[PDB]
Amino acid sequence: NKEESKQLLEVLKTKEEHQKEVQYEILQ
Amino acid sequence: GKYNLILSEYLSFIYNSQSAVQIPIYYSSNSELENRCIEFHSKCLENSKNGLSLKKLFVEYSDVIENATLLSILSYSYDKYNAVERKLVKYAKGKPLEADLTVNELDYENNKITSELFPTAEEYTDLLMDPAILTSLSSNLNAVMFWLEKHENDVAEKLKIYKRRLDLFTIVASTVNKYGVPRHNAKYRYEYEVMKDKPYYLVTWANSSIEMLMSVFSHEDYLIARELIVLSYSNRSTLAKLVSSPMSILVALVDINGTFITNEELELEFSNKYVRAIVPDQTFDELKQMLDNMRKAGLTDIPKMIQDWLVDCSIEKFPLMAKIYSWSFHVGFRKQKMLDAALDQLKTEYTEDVDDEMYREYTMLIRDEVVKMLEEPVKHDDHLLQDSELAGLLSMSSASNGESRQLKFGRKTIFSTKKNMHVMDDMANGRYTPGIIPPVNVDKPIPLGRRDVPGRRTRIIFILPYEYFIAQHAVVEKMLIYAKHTREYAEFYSQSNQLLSYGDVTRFLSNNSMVLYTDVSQWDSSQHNTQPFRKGIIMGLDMLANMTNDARVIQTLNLYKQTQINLMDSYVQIPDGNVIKKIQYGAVASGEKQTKAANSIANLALIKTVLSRISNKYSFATKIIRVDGDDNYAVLQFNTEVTKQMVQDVSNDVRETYARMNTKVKALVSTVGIEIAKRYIAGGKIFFRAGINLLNNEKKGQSTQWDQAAVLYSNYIVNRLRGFETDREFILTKIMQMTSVAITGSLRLFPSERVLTTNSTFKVFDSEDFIIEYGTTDDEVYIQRAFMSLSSQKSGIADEIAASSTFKNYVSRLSEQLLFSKNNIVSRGIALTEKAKLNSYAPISLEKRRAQISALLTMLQKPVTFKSSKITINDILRDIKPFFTVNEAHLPIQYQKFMPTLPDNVQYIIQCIGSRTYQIEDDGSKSAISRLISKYSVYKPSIEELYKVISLHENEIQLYLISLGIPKIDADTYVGSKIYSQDKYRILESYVYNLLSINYGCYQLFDFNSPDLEKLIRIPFKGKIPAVTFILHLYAKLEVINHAIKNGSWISLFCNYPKSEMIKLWKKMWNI
Amino acid sequence: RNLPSTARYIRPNLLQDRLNLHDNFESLWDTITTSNYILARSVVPDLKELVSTEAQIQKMSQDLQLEALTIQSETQFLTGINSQAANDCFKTLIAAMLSQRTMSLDFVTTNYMSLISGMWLLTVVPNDMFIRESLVACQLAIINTIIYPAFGMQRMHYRNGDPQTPFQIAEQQIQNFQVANWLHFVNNNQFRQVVIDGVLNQVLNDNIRNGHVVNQLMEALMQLSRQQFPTMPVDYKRSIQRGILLLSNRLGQLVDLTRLLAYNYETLMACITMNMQHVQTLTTEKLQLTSVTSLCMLIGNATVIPSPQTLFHYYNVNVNFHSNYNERINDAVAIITAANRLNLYQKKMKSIVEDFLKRLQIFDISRVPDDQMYRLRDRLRLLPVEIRRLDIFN
Amino acid sequence: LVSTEAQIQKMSQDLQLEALTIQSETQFLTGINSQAANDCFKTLIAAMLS
Amino acid sequence: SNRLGQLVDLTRLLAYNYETLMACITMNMQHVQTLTTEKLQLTSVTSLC
Amino acid sequence: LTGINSQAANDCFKTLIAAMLS
Amino acid sequence: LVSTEAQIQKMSQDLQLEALTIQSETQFLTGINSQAANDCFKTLIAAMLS
RNA sequence: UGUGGCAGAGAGCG
RNA sequence: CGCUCUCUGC
Repeated sequence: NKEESKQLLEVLKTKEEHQKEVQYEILQ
Repeated sequence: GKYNLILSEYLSFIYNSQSAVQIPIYYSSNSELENRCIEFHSKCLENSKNGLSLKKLFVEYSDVIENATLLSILSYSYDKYNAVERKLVKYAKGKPLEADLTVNELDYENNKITSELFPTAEEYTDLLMDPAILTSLSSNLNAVMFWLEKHENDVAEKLKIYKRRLDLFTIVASTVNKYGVPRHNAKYRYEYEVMKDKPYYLVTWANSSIEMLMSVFSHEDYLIARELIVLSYSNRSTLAKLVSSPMSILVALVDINGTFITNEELELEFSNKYVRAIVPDQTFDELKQMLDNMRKAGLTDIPKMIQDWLVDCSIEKFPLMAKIYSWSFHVGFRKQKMLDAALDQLKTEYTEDVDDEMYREYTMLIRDEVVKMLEEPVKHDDHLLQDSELAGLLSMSSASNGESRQLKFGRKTIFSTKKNMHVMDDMANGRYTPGIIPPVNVDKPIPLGRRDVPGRRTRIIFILPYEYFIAQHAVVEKMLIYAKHTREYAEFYSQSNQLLSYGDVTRFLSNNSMVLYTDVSQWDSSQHNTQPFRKGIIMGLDMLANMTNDARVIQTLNLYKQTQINLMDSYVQIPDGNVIKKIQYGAVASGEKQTKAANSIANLALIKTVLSRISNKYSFATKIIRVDGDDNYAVLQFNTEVTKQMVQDVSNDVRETYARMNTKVKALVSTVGIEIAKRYIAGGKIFFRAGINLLNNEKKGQSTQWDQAAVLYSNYIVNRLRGFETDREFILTKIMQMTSVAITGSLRLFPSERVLTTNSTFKVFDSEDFIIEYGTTDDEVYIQRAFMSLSSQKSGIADEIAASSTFKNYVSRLSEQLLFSKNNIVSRGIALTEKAKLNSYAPISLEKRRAQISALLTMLQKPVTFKSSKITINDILRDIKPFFTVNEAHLPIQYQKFMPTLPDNVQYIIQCIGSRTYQIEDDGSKSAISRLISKYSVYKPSIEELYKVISLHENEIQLYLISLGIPKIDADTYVGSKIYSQDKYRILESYVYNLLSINYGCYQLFDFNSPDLEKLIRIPFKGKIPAVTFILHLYAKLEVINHAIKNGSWISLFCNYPKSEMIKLWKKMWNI
Repeated sequence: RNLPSTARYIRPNLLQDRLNLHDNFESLWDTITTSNYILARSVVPDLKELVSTEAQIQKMSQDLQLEALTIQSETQFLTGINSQAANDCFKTLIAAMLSQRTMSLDFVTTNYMSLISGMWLLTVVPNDMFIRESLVACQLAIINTIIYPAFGMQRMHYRNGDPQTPFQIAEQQIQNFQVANWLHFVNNNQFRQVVIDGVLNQVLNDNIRNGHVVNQLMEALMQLSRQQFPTMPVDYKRSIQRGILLLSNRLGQLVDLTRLLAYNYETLMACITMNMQHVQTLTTEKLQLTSVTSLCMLIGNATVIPSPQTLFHYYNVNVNFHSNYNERINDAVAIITAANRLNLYQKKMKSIVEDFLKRLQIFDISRVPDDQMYRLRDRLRLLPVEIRRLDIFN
Repeated sequence: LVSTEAQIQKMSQDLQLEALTIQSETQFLTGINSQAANDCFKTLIAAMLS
Repeated sequence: SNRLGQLVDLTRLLAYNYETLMACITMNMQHVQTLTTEKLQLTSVTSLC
Repeated sequence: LTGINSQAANDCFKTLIAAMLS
Repeated sequence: LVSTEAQIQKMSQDLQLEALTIQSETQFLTGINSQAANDCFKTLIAAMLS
């Protein structure tokens, strides 16, 4: 169970990236 | 015309005996055929009453079988006790189920044996699991088994339904057969002596499980049902509350692609706007913990469906969530105890660490809002403030529940809780004293009532005296009638539809703005609804008192103020065995005239006060805030584009800025969606909560076996439109079993479709769902004329109460507060109006309705009566119909779906014509005369009375107006103008406008002002008869729509209506 | 934020159409124009604030004495007054002129207010922007029942296949100054082509923008009120003259509407990278004239400005589409030129073009033929290769 | 053809009838239907030929 | 008057179809008053117009 | 004839004078 | 050869048969199939040779 | 004869 | 506008 659960936690991070956030993050 | 076949099969299945015989009774509006029906009846009874075979005559009288209309079927069958098991053993070959007592927090909320919790029957109570419905579990099981039996030979997808429901019903019947079936008494209760050796919560589990398994059409439905039915047998406190909670986060994950909007002027207007879903990261961790609780409780398949759905976050698979969100509330109620249910609310944490900068602004905003509400009437010296006492005494709701009391009307004793009857009692004995407000203290604490609703807590209800209402009435009525011209309240956003209650989730949404939405239902015991709230209103009253010069108004305002003073310290009667507890609760709840608007005010002030702290860290322009009592959402727009971190930080700031006021909250921020108790939007598409238990109720009403079938059908229709679909045949089976009546132990009668589906006071359902039906034939006319003759009935209890001294005294005392020159025109009128709310008293309604049913049965048994010409609606429709002409048409698809959970035919209509462009005809007695009386008085004389009064001379009319406080000059002007002939015509126009048949559940949503529907309705214009052409166009629209619903295809129409029939119909228009 | 000189950024390739898909690639241009239209619909503002509907309709039913209960009876001056069409027209006009998509009209002749609000439509919007048969029918109808009956002229004798539209051949017949100059404006209303910031643009007249066309319209309509209708009875004239007084009373709001459309149109035009050509199309967009009448009758003191974020969103979308378009063009041109210079004779240059159309995420390759692909290839042969690819090939 | 019903809508919105009058214009609407226009169109040509 | 062009169309159509079905005639066609007549309701003309 | 009642005559008579004095 | 349906879907919109009052709204696009193209290709050559 | 409401809107009875 | 039912914020 929990291996697949942690991968489920992970795939909702890489996905749905906003553009302003990565801009300010590259600067920061 | 199919119900009756299922009725025949049900009768054949349930009784099955040689002794079980079946006896139709028919009717026809045609003399000859009717006399042949009488004959048929006679000969059938005789033959039955002579031990002769009945099967021989059934061929001979074929004419009755072809042209006559059925009423009912009788049944002579003996006791045959215990037949449920004798049928049920076969459908119970699986293994029964074991509870798990260590799941729920409490002890008695586990589904353990009754005797382990209630050894004595004197301390037994079925109220913690009462289904509260006059139909038995055995009835439900019989219906299920009959359905299963008839669907025993089909081979299709239907068979996949049969296998699924058979496995579920096996699980259920295995659980019941382990012990047996409880047997109902005459009252449909279940006594101690049957439940003594069985689980306490087996019945509700059974009923709820039947309701769920009867709503299974797919594999995922089967998964949900097996996964809830097996856990709802033990878990009864952390199931609907659990699974219904994550949904509030899920709505913040659905990208909008296509939208519906609403104007300030309240009109839908679609938009192709796309909006992303800027969800923060930590709410996913919250959601995972919620799923961890979900799995920890014992749920395996339904976390799997919610986790694998997030891989795509698509909106096509999303209704499943909504479906799941409705499968949680069809498990039953958590009917716990009065004590522990109050103590769910009566836990308080009041602290000397909050701000003072917050409470002072809060108090002020409440003050300012009150002044905005009350500036105009307090200043212009309105009659309703002057005469607040009389206003409250007329508007006494006669279910109001203040303080059960022993009465006596002549030679009886009554234990009424109704405040109108209490007032009648107190007027006589000199105790009526509305200026002296009673305290609420140690010497007189308050009772309680219990509001249950699944998936949430049991909420509490104050049960106050009758002085508080009288004080609060006038001011709260002006508050409501003001603020429904104004934003921020449900009174402004409410008639039926989308374009209403919300109507601005979806204007101010894009990738610049966000929306913070928040449930505030626990905020009744909070530290910000105590002292500052009351003192703010008190301060506003001081300002308003100094903003007027008349004295009755100052008295009313000072009484409302003193009410808030006394309510600031308030104790609460709750027994527990022998001793009585009274708890300090100096805060707000319902059971008051004030609670809705005042809670809305306080939440508005609170959110306005909080929102001036986010400004210390963000730049935004507040576009909209909305408050409807215990919920709230605010949209806000930024100088830039939105990010994940700003939503997260805003949410944390909201949580902590409420924490600074000692206020708990689950802060929820999003971009596309919200969640509140009754509804929510995702991807620019409105869904709804379908959580209305059918086979289990909240409380015990007062209605009959009959009307509960109608309520159950209404709830079925609602839940079906909402999304939760139950098998209609089951519903019809329940309707026949609930309209079945026992004339003896062995005689039983069963009505037919043509008695239950006819527009009357006995209507239960409709022959085709989502369509009220009218009558073009002779036969509906015949029985409608018959039943309208019978609706008017008497109540001897009401007759003797209205003939006592207190009722006469009450009318006189109401009278004497006004002028003293009318005695046979209004005193009878006020008595006749009070009669309309004496019927709330249950024995009056029961006497009348049992009498009404007896009158029905004494013409169901024997043949029928012509009823002597009394005109109704179907008489008119019979004459309008034969000058129509149909032709096949073809409308295209050009309108957007925004209510996906609807059936595809209703949606097809929405997908071919528009959703609502809303209209108004009258906002209540608008025409000429009641808006004068409502300016100089509050009295609401019935339009019957006005239709008579205007027909009288202009002298006693003048006396009558002067008697209502009006001067002589305006009466003189009214008589000189010659408006009485006009208000005859306006009143009769209002009579035709009383036809409420536009809003039953499917006509609720359709746009009849459409151009596409209209180009089909080719009715030429004549003029100078507006009512007729109005109703003709309307009725033609209803024809087209009903054909569309029931058959899908479209049609046009044409009515070259002759002028002769316009005039012949015109006199029946403005009557009845 | 201040950005350092250590930073960098990449520029898109915003080189205009090397292919001229508005020259006989109509099946692709229909899809492209539809795509840009539907994109523009998602950023045109919703008419957030209005004047009411029930009260406005009551003013219509208290001015026009079709009474009582003409709420439900709906054939004359009415039947499409709602919000749900006014927004459609507001959205459609702007999105069509931006995407340059022709729009056809589905109306009824019994409804004369639709004919009246079509005047405002055919003035504020050019006539070469519509499709021919629809506005021919509408102009013909207007002429036959508002204009020529206002001077005792004959109805008309119009011919189906006539090179000129009725307003042109009517401009010279009737002798009234107001209507003549109004019709002159209408007939000679057209777009103004102009290249700005590199991109061609179809711009309005600069008289429509600062709304004064509506004053010529009001002049004409007031004149027609002042005439008599000798050929026709009193009730008909009464109905018509009330129908146009109902527009006279909404004059200033119409002017404001015109200025607002022009402003939002140019504001959204600003966020365009690909030149916007004026060419008729296969598929159209329906426009009920009741959806103009609604807009012209449900409107007032409520301005709507596109948010900057909608503009930035729309601009970045168009940039990305244009950059993808040019880059994939350069890919295809590189492989074609290289294949032709390496003597590859067995190689069928189709799958490359199929890939080219697949990477443009708007087409349906299931229903596009080989001939369009080969013509597109024939055009792609004649394009210079970009510097990178050319140097790598040499 | 134009349908009978839409033509009657146009004619009735033109004529502006009165349901409380003995008018000299309801009799215009007698027999406007198709299957008669066909009959007349057929009869004229058939009779002039024969 | 609001069916002007349509009546022109109708007239051209009647004349054409008449003289075309006249081309398919072989026996010379005489102008004579016959015994019995064909009824003709002008409502059936109105309809056509 | 819409709203030719008393209680507004008084309201206007009172409102005008009290405004012009205040 | 070229896919049949690919040509049908585009011809339907290049000619726009969903806007005309004609008696051939589903009859222009009949006989476009293979089993007729190659049949014609055989018929032509065979007739010119023979 | 033993008792569970305030107001909003939608139906059914006056 | 007076009462029962549907849910609604309670």
